[PDB]
Amino acid sequence: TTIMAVQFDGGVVLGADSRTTTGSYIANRVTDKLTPIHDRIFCCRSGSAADTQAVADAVTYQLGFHSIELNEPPLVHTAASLFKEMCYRYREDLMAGIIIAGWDPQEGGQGYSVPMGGMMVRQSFAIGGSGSSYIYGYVDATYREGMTKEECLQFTANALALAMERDGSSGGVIRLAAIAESGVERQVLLGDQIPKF
Amino acid sequence: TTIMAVQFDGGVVLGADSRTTTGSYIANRVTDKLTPIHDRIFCCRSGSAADTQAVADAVTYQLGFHSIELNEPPLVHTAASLFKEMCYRYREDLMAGIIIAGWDPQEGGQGYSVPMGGMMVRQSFAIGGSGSSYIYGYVDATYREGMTKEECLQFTANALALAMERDGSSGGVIRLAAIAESGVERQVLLGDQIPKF
Amino acid sequence: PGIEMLHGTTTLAFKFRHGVIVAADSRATAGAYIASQTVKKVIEINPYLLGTMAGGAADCSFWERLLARQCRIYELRNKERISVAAASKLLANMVYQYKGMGLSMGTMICGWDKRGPGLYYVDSEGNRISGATFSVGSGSVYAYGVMDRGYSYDLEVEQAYDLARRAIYQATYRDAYSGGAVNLYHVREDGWIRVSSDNVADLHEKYS
Amino acid sequence: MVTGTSVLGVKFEGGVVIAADMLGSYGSLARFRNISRIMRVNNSTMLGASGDYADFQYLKQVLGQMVIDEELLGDGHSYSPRAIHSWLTRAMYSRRSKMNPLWNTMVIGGYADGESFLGYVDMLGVAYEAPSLATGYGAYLAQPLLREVLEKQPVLSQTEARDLVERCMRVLYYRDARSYNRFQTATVTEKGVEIEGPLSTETNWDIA
Amino acid sequence: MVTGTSVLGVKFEGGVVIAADMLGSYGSLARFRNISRIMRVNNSTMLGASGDYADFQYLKQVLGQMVIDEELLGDGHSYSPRAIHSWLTRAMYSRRSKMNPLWNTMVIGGYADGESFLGYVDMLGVAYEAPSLATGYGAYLAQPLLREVLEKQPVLSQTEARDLVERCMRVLYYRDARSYNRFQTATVTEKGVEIEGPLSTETNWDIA
Amino acid sequence: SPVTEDLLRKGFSCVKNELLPSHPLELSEKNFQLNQDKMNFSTLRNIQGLFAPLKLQMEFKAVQQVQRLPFLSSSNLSLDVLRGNDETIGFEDILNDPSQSEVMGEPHLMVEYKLGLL
Amino acid sequence: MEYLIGIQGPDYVLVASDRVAASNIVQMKDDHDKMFKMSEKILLLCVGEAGDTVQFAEYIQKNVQLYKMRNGYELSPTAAANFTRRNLADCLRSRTPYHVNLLLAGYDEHEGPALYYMDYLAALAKAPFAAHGYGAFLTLSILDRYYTPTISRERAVELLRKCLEELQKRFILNLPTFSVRIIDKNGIHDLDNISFP
Amino acid sequence: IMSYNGGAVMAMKGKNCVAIAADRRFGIQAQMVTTDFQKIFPMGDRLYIGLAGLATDVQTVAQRLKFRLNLYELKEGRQIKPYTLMSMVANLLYEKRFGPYYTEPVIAGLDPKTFKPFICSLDLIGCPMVTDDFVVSGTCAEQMYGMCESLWEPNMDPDHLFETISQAMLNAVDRDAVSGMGVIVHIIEKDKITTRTLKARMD
Amino acid sequence: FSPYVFNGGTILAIAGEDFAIVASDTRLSEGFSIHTRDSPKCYKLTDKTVIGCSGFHGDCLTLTKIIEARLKMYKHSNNKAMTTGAIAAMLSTILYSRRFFPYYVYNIIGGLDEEGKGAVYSFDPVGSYQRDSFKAGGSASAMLQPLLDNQVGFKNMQNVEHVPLSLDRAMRLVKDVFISAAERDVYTGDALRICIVTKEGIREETVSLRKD
Amino acid sequence: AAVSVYAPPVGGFSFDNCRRNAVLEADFAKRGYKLPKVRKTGTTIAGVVYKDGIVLGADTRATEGMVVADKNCSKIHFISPNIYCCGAGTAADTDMTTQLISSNLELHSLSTGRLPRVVTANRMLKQMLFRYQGYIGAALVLGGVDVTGPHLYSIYPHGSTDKLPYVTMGSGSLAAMAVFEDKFRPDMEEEEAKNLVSEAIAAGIFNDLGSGSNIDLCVISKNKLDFLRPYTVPNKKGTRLGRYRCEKGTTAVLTEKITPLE
Repeated sequence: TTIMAVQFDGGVVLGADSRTTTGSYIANRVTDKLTPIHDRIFCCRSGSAADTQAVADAVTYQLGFHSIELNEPPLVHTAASLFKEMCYRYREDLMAGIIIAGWDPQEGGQGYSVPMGGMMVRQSFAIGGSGSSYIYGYVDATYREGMTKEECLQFTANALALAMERDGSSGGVIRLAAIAESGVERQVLLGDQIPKF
Repeated sequence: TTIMAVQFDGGVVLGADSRTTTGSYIANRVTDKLTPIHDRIFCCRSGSAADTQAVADAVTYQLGFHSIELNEPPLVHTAASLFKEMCYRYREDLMAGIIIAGWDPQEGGQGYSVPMGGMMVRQSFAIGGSGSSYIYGYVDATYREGMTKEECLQFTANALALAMERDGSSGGVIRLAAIAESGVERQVLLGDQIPKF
Repeated sequence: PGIEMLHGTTTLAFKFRHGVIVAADSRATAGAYIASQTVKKVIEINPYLLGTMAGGAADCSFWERLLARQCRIYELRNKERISVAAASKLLANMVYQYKGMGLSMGTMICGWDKRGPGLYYVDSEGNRISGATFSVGSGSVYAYGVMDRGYSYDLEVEQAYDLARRAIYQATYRDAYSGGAVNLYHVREDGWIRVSSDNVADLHEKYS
Repeated sequence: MVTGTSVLGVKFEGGVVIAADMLGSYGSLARFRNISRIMRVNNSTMLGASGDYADFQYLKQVLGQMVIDEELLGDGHSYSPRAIHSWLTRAMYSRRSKMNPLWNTMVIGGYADGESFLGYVDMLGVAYEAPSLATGYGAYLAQPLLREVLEKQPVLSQTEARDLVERCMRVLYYRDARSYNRFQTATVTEKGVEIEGPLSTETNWDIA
Repeated sequence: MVTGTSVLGVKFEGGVVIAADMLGSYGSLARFRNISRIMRVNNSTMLGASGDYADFQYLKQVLGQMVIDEELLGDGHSYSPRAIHSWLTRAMYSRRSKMNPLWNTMVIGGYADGESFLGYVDMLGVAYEAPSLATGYGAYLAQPLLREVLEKQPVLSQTEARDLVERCMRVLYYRDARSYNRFQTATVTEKGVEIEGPLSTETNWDIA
Repeated sequence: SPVTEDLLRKGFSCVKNELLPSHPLELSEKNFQLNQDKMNFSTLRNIQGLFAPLKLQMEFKAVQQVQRLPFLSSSNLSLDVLRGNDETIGFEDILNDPSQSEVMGEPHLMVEYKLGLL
Repeated sequence: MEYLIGIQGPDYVLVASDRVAASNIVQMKDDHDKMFKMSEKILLLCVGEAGDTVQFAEYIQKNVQLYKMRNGYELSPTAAANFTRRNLADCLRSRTPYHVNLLLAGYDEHEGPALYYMDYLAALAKAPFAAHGYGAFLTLSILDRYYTPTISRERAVELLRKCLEELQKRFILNLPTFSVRIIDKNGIHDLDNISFP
Repeated sequence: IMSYNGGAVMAMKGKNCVAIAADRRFGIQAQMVTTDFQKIFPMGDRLYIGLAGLATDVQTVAQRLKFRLNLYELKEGRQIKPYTLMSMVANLLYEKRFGPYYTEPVIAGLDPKTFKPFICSLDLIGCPMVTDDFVVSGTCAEQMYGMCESLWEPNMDPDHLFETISQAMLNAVDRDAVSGMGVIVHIIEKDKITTRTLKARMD
Repeated sequence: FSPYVFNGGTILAIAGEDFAIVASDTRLSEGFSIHTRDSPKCYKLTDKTVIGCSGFHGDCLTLTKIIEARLKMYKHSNNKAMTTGAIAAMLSTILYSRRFFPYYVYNIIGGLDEEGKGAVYSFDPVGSYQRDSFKAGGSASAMLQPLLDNQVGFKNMQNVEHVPLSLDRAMRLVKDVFISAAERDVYTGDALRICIVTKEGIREETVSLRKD
Repeated sequence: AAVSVYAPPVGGFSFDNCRRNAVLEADFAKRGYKLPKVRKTGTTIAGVVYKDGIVLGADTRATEGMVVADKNCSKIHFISPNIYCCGAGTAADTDMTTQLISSNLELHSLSTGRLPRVVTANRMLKQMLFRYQGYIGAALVLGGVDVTGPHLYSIYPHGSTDKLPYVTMGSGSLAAMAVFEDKFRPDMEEEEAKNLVSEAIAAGIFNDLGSGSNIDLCVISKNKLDFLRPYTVPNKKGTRLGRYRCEKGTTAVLTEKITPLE
């Protein structure tokens, strides 16, 4: 359930792992832990498997309504504020760690985090998940500044593949997706395409 | 409380951190979490703070007696077996994760691990401690094979300094010590000598 | 595991001018399923005494077996028959040795000896009360009242037999664990003699 | 369950100084390392808080909204720090009485009408003023030095106050589990509110 | 609390094959990735175990000591696999009855006197033989394929048995939380005991 | 928490357990339409403006007061297409349908309580 | 605790009682009539938890007079029973953990007498002679032994006297004196109290 | 919880004949207070219901079902088909699914138009199911399937049906403490209803 | 931790005139899975006594392995062979030896008396023997017994005579009862083993039963 | 009518039993009495997506504990002309929670004049199940072809959803879904898919305790809706050897009443 995001100049990348489970037994081997809200903002998920879906549906509803009301493309800060206000108000039975990112015409490229508890803050790289605590040192020691799309994609692939093997919750294919100024492109790394280590 | 060991050709290195505590409050700012059993074998500590001391004292007793009885330098496998037999027999109230390493005239250079539960096994690099779960990815992705003393020392310094900052239990000076064919030499990294990241 | 046996039962015994009479049912239940219909509860240990059964089954049987062994040993040693009071106190000590571990038993050791009759009572609690009218088990009540109303200490033999039969039948008609057969036991100078056995259905038919 | 460290502060000759650590702890891990904890509610009052962070965000939004509405109205009147302190106390107490507490602990400092104000608003409905203050785990380590210096000298200047806060940061970074090298500070002198940061703390481990 | 995954095995025409994963799990983290789980106690019997690892080490030492002592004595007699299975069953039951259980689950296979043997020694004192077996979490996924193939055909050869074990490793690696790409295997044909490993499992995720 | 500042008409209801909710699906089932309407009103007031909830709720009030008297079943043909539940049949009409009420009050009492005079 | 019995017959519903109070270790009053009256032909015995009994009986008694005073005629015992059971069930399940036992009586003008037994979960039987309290265990067998299907009014008193003598002799508690009332087709007749010196 | 009282009911489908039988007993745990307590209700004419379980809810559910059946019968004009009561009781029980009742009803009757025998059953909270040969539910549920499975036979005339329903109950219900002392047999042939009372062990 | 677990099984025993029969299904099932399908539950002790042991399959083996050893000790000591009238008391003593840590078994003993006569005993987990004539029991009990009560000893039947059980009838009844009771129970089925024993030895019998 | 009523009654799930139920359960738990149980019909359900349409299937055993309550109980319901669902566990709840959505979709279809789409059923089921947070458990396997193409869903008893090409839910499911994991390949044919699902359900029925008796399949191809029941009989009951029927006069009688109807 490892989720991470990285910001570069002109766009951001976004990866995930498809091994949703139910304990000691694998529930689904391959899934899509990457929801395309609107057309640019993307929202990953963590924690439970139903509260996150309900929150995502409500966010889609409200954000689409707002965007069509103002007749303008949405701003990612609006999505972050909506997620914060929805999560914090129900901080009793809504255990759902969420990470959102996207691109907007003004100050393009944004990575936001909103962990359990409703707190919201922005950071250059966001990491979240149960199996997302074994790569803190690697990501801190490797992430420099001033990188373009290709090396950012390679770095995300390596960093996610490292935790992809040293955990029980993670395992399977990888779901890199990069949102840029023009549009959204997606690809999947499977088999030997995944770097060893 | 991060503890790790690395093996190279002709000897091994050994590091630790001195931030023994008692909860949310720092007990001792600087300590020596590195006990010199006999004259070559070295034994680090983790877990509690009294059972480990008792186990170390008993090991010192028995191993010194054995070495002076056979009139030969000890073998590290004997120390590992003694630790295993002492820990496993009392697997009810002896929560003490231990890591031992040292050098012997025959097949010099050994790194042994013995986590809680009494299990014993050998590995090229051993890591153990409460704050010793944030550098698995970094150590897996960086540790190559065929390195001498200098780069091994630098690698241990960097790897331990990474977790030295991303945890609450760790913090303070660093206690690198390398055991080789000839003898034992120790040094401490303090202040800016610690690599940033 | 599961419930062992005999969540409850009934029995009674009164004494009069011609000895001591013992009556008992036979239904060793296991909580909510009937396990048997003809389990004997009046335990014989020698042709002078008549052990009784209540509470648990295995515990009662084992302790009566030990009491029988001790009584036989004493008989062989001292060449003289053992009084009922001695056996009652012996069983009391053995049962009171273990308390709180789940023991549960009610026994009404009775018989004839040099002092006449005797119907001492002992249980897991440890008291060794005597008396002249007793009833233990779940179905002890629903029979206590009738057998106390009918008792007169000057009865004949057939009248006493009829009283015991009526008491057991009226107890088992209203309860939900007693029933099956009715065993009737008599005690005299020459030891006990088995009186008769009967089925509840026939008694209900003839008492209707 | 993000948590702060300490929001201590000391009074001053015409002004107040507040310091805090830019840290966020996810129980034991250091999840975030750049978040801020100082506010600029108006032109004469500042703010600092510890404990949970989401509740700090919520009160930040609410109080900024209230002050901006009052300024937008327009009457030549503002919110003196005493009123803000009373409002926070009432809000915290009302939330406590409803079984929905805000796990937070704040410090309110300001300088109006040629005098200084500093208060404590602990979540259980505790409120008072003092020449010095500390929050969270600093109530045992940070307080004694400030209390001793204040008892020796009840009035100070800017240089020694700044150095005292620096020394307190040094010791707290030395001997606390949750702390960071960098920390923020902000004076509230009559010129205005000047948020300063980040800072640094040079240490010495020569006794190793 | 290191834990294993599955030590499944199937019978065979003159021989037995056992496979296991070289993994050690510290609850959820994968702490160790090269430990072995197959033994060579003597020239005609092999071994495999799951669950805890320290207890597996302890029984490894004890059983190797026993077999080496018996061989060292010298009488032209060895330990048939049935005797070893009985000894393990007795040891496990005795440990269970003392409130000090060994959290372990083992498989004993061998080929003596021109026949095959395979058993199950679950920690609660369970023992039996079967044409096929699985351990731990493989009792739901690994068993059905082997049972179906064995019911369709009760006797096999080496090629199809090896491919069946390969397919079972493929599915188990696909759909288990604790598993590794590499795994060990060892046949016990009358030539001897031949431990083989490590192996690999080529997969396909084309339905992604 | 109120003091007294007819028990036959309303009686046999201890104060102990009304301030003690039953099976947790109690406040989410006794008050469901009100909560859903409140959530929709809050959403509209937040995203569309202050006019929509006021207008819609006052429309609700206007249409509510044309039904039959309380002591008879209300058809509620209108207010339904306006609410949005025009075809959303669920666990509100097939279980314990109010038309076949097992217990029924006095007409004058119920109407005077609906008026709020009591 | 307490004691309630009632024996049927050809044209009577004779019921006994137990005039006594309760407290911790003390008897507050030695004559407390438990026999609430419904109408000219109906009694209502009630033993249960303190307070709730005298409240429920009062509420159910100032409801049957309303029916008579609003319709001219009088209820029937069967309707009274099927109404009391419904009220008890609805009120007990509503919000109150009651514990009350009831024993209706009555003599209509079409089918003899009628005696109803009701437990504390609001059941309804039509036993020819029932009992309540703890004395039921020790006295129901005595009642069943001598109960000829037809009993003369003269012999009913004697049977009751024997059934109460046995209870007074073999019971733990100190029920000192009992009350007796017999209902015929003339109203509610009364008999001299049963007092044991 | 279906042990605070007692009860057991069967139903067998023969050849244009259906039989339903119950056990008469009402007692508070070990104690017993009466021997006559009806558990068979005459809903309709050639239809019957067989509530069995905790009595204090049996009475309430019987009353409510009778009320609703009278309402439907009066409003819709003609009689009720046997399949309709199945969904009737299912809805009535699911009304309080969270606050569950304690009843395991059995319905057995004939179609007023086709005269094709029908038998169904229900669980605690309402889960419709129909079995062709027979069905049984009650406190002593375990000790009746074994007695019924072997003794059953398809295409049985009324006499053999009565004999089988008598033999599957009389010596199969006495193997339990509670729920005994009397058996009522209701045989519903094509033209006339008939009721019989057996005799069993009085214990 | 919990030192107990269920394993199912079923034991039935008919004690006729000069023949004892003990039969049992064969399926080791725990939790919801199946471990095996052979697992015999009818072990021989002497030439004229068979023991059937249901219940938890961790003590069903220990008691079986202890009874034979104690029987060998008795034979060596007293220079004889234990009759079926003493094994009951001996097993009862062993079972009661651990009344504070009870064995989770349900044992059935069948065999021949001193003379040619049927005899089937019956125990309880704590341990208390009682002579019977057709007693069954085990995991899936309470279904096997009532039919036998209806058939073997005619109860609640009138105007019917009494006939002794013939050997041809016994197997025909046992197979029918197991077939009828296998469907409605979960833990039973698979293979059935019969251990009919007479005054010439012990002969086995295996038939199919609701193939699974 | 009544004299103690103020407000009109309100429908919905009643709750006037839990106060008594809790204390009764506390009383009966420590006394070792019988406990209520429901038909927790843990059953295997399988579904595969072949080239043209979808194939469903489930076993037909309905237990209520350790006793086989039923030998023939349909685990496949009807929702729309071209949408089928399946149930798993607590059949009482799943029956109603599928019938409600079936009726709602029928109303929608009648109001639209075109065939419904599976996503609507998924949305409504998700909304309802999440509204009733827990306390109602009905694992479903929703599959059906629509105007766009084949679809499949794996609703959980908390509101989760997926879009797998194959799914197996229920108590005993690991065997069948492992058979799927071993034999399944993309873009199969109709008869091959039917054989594969039959084999998987047979493995599941044999290697488990909660399932048994007959099996069935529900091929829902584009222009042909099929519902085969039963499809295959894996187990057949034997025959009774000796006749045990009782003749006339075997049983006694005490009283008898005869009433003639019309």
